[PDB]
Amino acid sequence: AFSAPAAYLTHQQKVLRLYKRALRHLESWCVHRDKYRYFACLMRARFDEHKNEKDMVKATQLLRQAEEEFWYGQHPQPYIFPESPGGTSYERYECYKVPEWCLDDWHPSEKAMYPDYFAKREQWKRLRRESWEREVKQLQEETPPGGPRTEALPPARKEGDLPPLWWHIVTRPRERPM
Amino acid sequence: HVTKDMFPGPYPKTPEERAAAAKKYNMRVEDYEPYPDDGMGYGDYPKLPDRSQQERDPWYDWDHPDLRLNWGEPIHWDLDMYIRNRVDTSPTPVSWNTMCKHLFGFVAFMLFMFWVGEIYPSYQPVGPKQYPYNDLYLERGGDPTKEPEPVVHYEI
Amino acid sequence: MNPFASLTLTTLTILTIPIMMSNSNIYKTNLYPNYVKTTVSYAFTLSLVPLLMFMHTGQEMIISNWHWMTLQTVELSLSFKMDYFSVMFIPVALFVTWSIMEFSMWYMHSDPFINRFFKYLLLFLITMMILVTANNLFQLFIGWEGVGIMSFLLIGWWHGRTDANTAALQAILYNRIGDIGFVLSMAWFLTHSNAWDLQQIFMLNNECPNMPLIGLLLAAAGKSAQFGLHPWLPSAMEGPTPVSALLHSSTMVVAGVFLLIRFYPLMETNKLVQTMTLCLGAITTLFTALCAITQNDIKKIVAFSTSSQLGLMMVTIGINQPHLAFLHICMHAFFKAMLFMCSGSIIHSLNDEQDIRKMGGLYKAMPFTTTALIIGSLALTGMPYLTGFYSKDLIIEAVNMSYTNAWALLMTLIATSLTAAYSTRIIFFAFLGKPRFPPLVLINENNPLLINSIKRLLIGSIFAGFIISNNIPPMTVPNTTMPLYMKMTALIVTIMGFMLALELNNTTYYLKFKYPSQTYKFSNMLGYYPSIMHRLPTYHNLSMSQKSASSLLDLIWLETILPKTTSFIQMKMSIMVSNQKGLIKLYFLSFLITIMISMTLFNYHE
Amino acid sequence: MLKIIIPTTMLLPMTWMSKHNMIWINATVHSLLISLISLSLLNQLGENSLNFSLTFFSDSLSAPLLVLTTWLLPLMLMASQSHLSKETTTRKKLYITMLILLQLFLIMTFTATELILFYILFEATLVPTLIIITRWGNQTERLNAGLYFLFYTLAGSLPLLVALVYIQNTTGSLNFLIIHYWSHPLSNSWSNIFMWLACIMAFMVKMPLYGLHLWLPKAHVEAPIAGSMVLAAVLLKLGGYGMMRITTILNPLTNYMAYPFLMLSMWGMIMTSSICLRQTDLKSLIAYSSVSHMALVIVAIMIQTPWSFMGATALMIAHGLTSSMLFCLANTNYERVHSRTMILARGLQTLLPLMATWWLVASLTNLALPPSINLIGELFIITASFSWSNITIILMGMNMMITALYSLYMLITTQRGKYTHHINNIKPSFTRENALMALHILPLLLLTLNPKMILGPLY
Amino acid sequence: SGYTPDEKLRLQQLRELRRRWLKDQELSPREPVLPPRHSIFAVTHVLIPVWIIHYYLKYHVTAKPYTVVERKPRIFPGDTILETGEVIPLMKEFPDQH
Amino acid sequence: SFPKYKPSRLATLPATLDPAEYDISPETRKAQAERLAIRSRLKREYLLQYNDPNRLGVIEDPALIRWTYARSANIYPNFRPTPKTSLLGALFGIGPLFFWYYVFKTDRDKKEKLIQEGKLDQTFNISY
Ligand SMILES: CCCCCCCCCCCCCCCCC[C@@H](O)O[C@H](CO[C@H](O)CCCCCCCCCCCCCCC)COP(=O)(O)OCC[N+](C)(C)C
Ligand SMILES: CCCCCCCC/C=C/CCCCCCCC(=O)OC[C@H](COP(=O)(O)OCCN)OC(=O)CCCCCCC/C=C/CCCCCCCC
Ligand SMILES: CCCCCCCC/C=C\CCCCCCCC(=O)O[C@H](COC(=O)CCCCCCC/C=C/CCCCCCCC)COP(=O)(O)OCCN
Repeated sequence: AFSAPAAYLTHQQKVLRLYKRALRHLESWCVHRDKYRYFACLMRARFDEHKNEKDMVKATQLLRQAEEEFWYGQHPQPYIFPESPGGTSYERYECYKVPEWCLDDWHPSEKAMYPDYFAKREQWKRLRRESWEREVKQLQEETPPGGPRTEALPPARKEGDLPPLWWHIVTRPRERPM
Repeated sequence: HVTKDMFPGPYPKTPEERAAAAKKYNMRVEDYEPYPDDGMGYGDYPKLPDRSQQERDPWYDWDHPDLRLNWGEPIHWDLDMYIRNRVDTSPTPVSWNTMCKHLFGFVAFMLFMFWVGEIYPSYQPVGPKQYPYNDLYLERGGDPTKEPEPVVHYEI
Repeated sequence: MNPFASLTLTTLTILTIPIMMSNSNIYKTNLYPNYVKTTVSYAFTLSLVPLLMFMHTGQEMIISNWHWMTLQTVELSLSFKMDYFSVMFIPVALFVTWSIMEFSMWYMHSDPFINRFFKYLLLFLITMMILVTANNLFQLFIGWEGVGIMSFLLIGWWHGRTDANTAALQAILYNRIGDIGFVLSMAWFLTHSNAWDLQQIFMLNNECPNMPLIGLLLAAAGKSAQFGLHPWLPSAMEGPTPVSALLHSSTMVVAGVFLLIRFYPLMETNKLVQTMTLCLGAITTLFTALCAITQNDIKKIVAFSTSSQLGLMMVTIGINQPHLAFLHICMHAFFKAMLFMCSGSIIHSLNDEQDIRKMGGLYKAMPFTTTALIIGSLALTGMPYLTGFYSKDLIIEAVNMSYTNAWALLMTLIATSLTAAYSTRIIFFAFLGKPRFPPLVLINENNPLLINSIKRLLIGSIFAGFIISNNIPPMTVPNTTMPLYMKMTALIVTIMGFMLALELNNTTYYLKFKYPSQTYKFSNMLGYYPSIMHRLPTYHNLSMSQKSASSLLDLIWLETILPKTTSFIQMKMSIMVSNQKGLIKLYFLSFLITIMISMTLFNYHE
Repeated sequence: MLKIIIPTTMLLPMTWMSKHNMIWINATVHSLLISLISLSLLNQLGENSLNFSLTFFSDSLSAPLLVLTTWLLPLMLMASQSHLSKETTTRKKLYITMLILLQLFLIMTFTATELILFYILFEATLVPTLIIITRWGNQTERLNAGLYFLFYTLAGSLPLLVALVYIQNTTGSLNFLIIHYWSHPLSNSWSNIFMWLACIMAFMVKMPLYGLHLWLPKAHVEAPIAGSMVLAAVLLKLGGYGMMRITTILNPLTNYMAYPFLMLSMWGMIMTSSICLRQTDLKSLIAYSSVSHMALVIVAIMIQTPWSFMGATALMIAHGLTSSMLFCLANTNYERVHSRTMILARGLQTLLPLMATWWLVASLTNLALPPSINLIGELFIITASFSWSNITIILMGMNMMITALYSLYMLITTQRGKYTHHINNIKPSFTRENALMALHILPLLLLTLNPKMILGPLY
Repeated sequence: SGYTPDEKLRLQQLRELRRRWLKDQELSPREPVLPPRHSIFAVTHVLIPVWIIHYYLKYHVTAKPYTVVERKPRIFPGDTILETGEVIPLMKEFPDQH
Repeated sequence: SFPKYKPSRLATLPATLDPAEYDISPETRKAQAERLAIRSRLKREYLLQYNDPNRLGVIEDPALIRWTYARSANIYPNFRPTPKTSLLGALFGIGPLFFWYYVFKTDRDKKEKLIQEGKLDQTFNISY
């Protein structure tokens, strides 16, 4: 969610992700904590059995048949954390998230209430306006001629610089905005 | 600012036309394959894989998070069918053609058994209920001028 | 004038006053939910009086107060039927709504639109009262579609969540299919009986044909989520828990059953539709019960329980026991609303978690919720001298002793065992054992709103069966003579369900692991009905709607035949006519041709 | 009828002699006043129509249509003055003049006593509409749309002219009263078959009948907002009114000449409703919905029963109000984001709540929620069709479902979900837009209380 | 494994900025600067509406035929009519299977 | 070993069950890097306008415009009368019309000749 993805997953990343998925589905099957703990240790052991394999081909085939086993034996209804992409509360509070630019269309009578908040907002807007050009120039400096290669962004490097393209990351609404 | 050569055109047959088309849609020429050139009218537009929007990575940082789309990326011809309020093509635990067999078998078995139980009802070892006044002849619609046939019951 | 009519109409009238005050200053304050709750409680206590009048003298009435419009031989009037069904269902619904609104004042406290939520609940209650008291089919259709739209708006409460919008549109789609049959019934009744009111329909239909009854059956199947059109009720658990507790468990869902009960004089004259109703009900109760025993979400389990009980109501309509079916609707409201409120208190205490696999030992941590859910589970299973017992044990007795389809009877018994099993699963998983939830324990059920609402429905679930059963005239010739084994059939089946579910649940502590049976996968994925029926027809319809209707016909062939052909032909003829080289030799030569033709094929002809 | 007509004409020099900054105010005020005066034609005798004079008469069929026209003019003025702000004074006066001439032609057409005058005014409505579309249309495609709108209409209406003059030569009159009282059966001959077709096809293409409907998405989508409003609310109803009038001289031939048009209208009802499910343009969706509704009206008129005529009248009025409201709602968002694509702006309920309420109410009347008059008309037509044949319920039932589907689809796509992150120029709703929506909606709701007014002559 | 130097540094800078923004979303003690009977519910919500309805039913609705129809009251053997003072005789001397 | 999962149209093949992602060659990795680069260049172009302080309005997307144009206006220029196009057009265009004509004409003929026989149960049917 926060990190730039890479062009591909390594064998090691695939193996770790399969480890996590197998553990979570096993916990879904093994409801109770002790029984899950037992079978999770058995899983870790069966996983460690092929830990130090040097033949890449046989390691790949082990991973492949392990994925086939996981698919045949997965839980049809695994546990999902409530705010996770399948959870019962996944996007529950998206109707409460209002972008900050809406505050500029407020009537002056609405901004009469909350004077301090809006003064501090004018300060933030000044900051963004005075940082933008340095951000653009820095991004043009640090980027190869054939366009960027990944979605990674550089930090600030000078005295009063801000990390380029920061406004919509810093001014997110909230995750419980009301 | 979207000029004339930004727009879908006719089916490309020369490889240079295929290169221009793949670049116009922001694709690799190795990835870009148009629809077959029948007279359907698809033309220039690319034939993308037929996965749903539900199949995309929900943990990625999409420009349009609920649509799960990135700005400037080629859009599937059937996006509005796959918006994930709608047709889902996500892989299932049990195979299609196995879910179909089980569902059809369950329903056919239930219908067959209901027809059977219609042929072979359940009842109690009882005689038909008896009602006093010629089986309530005047009560169930009457016509009091036509002398019904005497329905008379006897004790037992 | 007799008080009976004034009070029955005032009961429904005062419910509209907080809606009128919606634009008023009270709405913008935090006093609005309490105000709506108080209004509903006053409406309940007022509706208690006509119930007393009926229970004393059997008073019934119809009120055609306002004439709306008249089409030549048909008169449409705002008319209210105030028979036994209306005066008995109004106080029950008002009581349940009062409890659920007091519960909502706590459950929905941090919602920023709690006032709108209360307004929406009230709108649903008004439309349900319209549905229930309607005397003609047009007013009943108004109430029908009104509760449909309030369901749509309340399921998609959190409108930023895509799954909520999907579930709301799904409810609308399934209901529309059901509506088709409703409209068919209306059209038949007008072109054959020349009326839409119940009175004229009863007089003129002594031998009711198949078509209007099959329309009514399609409508009831849609509204009550029967096996063809069932999947929308479990997916309607997307809405907030109070919506589920009132709209989808005890009140709106029984409308299809109530529609079939309103027309029982016509259905008792047709054995084919009775067989169809009984069979549809039997499959639905068994199937829903089967799906429920493997679900891990608590709201899904209770929703499948609701679908199963609706199927039972349909089977008791099928054996020609309309009054018995109505009694169950009243009985089931109490304890099913209470079950949903208990699940909601659990969910809120455990940080909005609904999976029972993360609910541990709450039997001690939530003592009052545990007591209430146990009593509701015992009422659901037909424990003797409880609200569930009068309604369900009589239904099983009547299904055992009637000339009925044998398969329907067997499925009903298996479903009666399934009910015990799912109830056992919830209690064993959610209240017994060791905690399985995160370590920051926020469990707290010490709020007077929650306690008072649940205690009110608890007293209901304990005593309402006895009181109601003893305070109404007998409309049913009671089964007094049956074999002892048959008499104990409901009890024997329930104990079997108890024991076997408890055995298979106790065997999950063992440190032994096996992969799932194919019957398990069938039960858990809901018979694969949503996996197939929600993908195949939708894909094919949307695909043909773009490829054939839109593109092949509008954009191509209808263009080709009329306008493009005209353009092409006129363009060709213009090019042929106008492209002359301007040489007089050629023009003059043609003039000679023309002159020769006229003096031969025109001058020789006179 | 002169009392309604002269003031409408007066509106013309009143707007040509007004100050540059008062044209909208003056036109709106006096349009509303004219609408109020017209409201007095709803008093109907019962047995017969009100015959003001030899040239004009009003009916119970006619009265609802006239009130809707006069009421639609001020709404069109409110909807226009936003996107016409940059325009010169003379061109603004010309636009208002086009709208006034259109209203004048429409009022006369509905009340003309005889067919030749009806034909002339019914055809005169083409010129201002074409000028509005092609001169003030936003897109390049407007020119093509104008040609489609003109040619489809004239190809139907010229055979009608020939048929009408022939009928007056054989009968001696085209006055509608004489036409009705001296009606005689149409024999079953090739001559009579082609007379029937020439009397029917113009009104069929105006409705539009499915398969002759291709002009409507073009013209309704490429027009400015007021052009679209008047094209959907009133101009489609010329076909229905004309057909209801003309089918009195066509019996008993209609009994079997109606079969292909009934088949086209029922199946194309299903077709256009399905098309609405896969539409990327928001105006295109509202246009096809109009087509689906008018197919229902065509069925009602072809089966020729009192219940079907009542349902057709009610559905015409209700559609006119609802379709205009939906077009105005779409235009507000278009004004914000300058694109017609439906998925461009999403989650607008978070940014504009009262406009979301207007959206919900318009979508609820579009799917004919009881007891709205949309459902009154649809239910009456469905009952008449059931009497005509019990198998029509399958088609009617299917249509009801697809309509609910695409109506709520439009609502959910535009109002729900999350807002597009990039668009930040969505300003609060203006008082003008909210008042325009309310002035569409309040009259529809008010009509439910007194259903008989929009029911028609058969009532 | 883990972040790169630039990744960690940028996350730290963005973190400081975001925490300052969240801190400054707080309200000061004055922010919402706003510019300048016991039985009353049962009488306006129950008593007034029942006055209007009972008036409406008693003098308007029941001023027309067949608008309020009550199913006729049950009569039993041994009952006494109120209007005529009739007495319906009792019911035929049961066989008395006590 | 275990029963196999076979994909279909409406339930596709999972990525971990795809033999293609376990048979990797250097050309595959170069293709993946090219795709990532294209995604990256597009992302930067979008974020430079998204974060711009002076930018007010709706960022215009040429991919969306291409989609709507291809779905509406580019369809007829790319149409050819083909055996497939013609047969499908005839079928989906006039088939249903004649089907429904046959159904309704048959039903109404039955009903009318039934009325001529004096046999329909039309009592109480005043409204039509
Ligand atoms: C895409 C949308 C376009 C708009 C739709 C327009 C619909 C127009 C269709 C007209 C409806 C029917 C027309 C005439 C009714 C019957 C037609 C004929 O086939 O019936 C038989 C007629 O017999 C034969 O069929 C003769 C007609 C065959 C020649 C016509 C060619 C039809 C081919 C289809 C071409 C498509 C026409 C539309 C162009 C777009 C009846 O037998 P008969 O009792 O003896 O004749 C009755 C007339 N009498 C009494 C004077 C004797
Ligand atoms: C009788 C007349 C009508 C009969 C039915 C004809 C076929 C109807 C086909 C409907 C086509 C509609 C296409 C557009 C729908 C919009 C897209 C859509 O809804 O997506 C599917 C959407 C999302 O899927 P979920 O699983 O809920 O997602 C959860 C996880 N995200 O789910 C749905 O709403 C699909 C609903 C389709 C229903 C089709 C099956 C119904 C069959 C009924 C036959 C039996 C009738 C009952 C008989 C009762 C006894 C008399
Ligand atoms: C935007 C597309 C709309 C297309 C509409 C086209 C169809 C219009 C209907 C037919 C048009 C011509 C009808 C003629 C006008 C009626 C006049 C009349 O009734 O006179 C008839 C004459 O009837 C004719 O002559 C008509 C013959 C047809 C000539 C023109 C053919 C044009 C194409 C005909 C088929 C198309 C009509 C339906 C197409 C609908 C659009 C798809 C009888 O008079 P007598 O000559 O005296 O006969 C008795 C004394 N012996």
